[PDB]
Amino acid sequence: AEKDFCKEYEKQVRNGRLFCTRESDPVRGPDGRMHGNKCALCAEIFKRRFSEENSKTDQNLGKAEEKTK
Repeated sequence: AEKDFCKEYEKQVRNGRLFCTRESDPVRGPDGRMHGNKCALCAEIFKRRFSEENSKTDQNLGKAEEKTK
């Protein structure tokens, strides 16, 4: 369950980003899952989720007020 691994990684998020933990088990994922580290997998979720959710899945939110308005 990477979601749970990245769930706890959410709690470790440093500087608005999630920093991989000493525990980095390789797995295949868009960015490589753990290729460079499990953080990449979790960050992969944030990149896709946050980009999609923050934009293209929430009416832009933030810009559709004075950018996309």
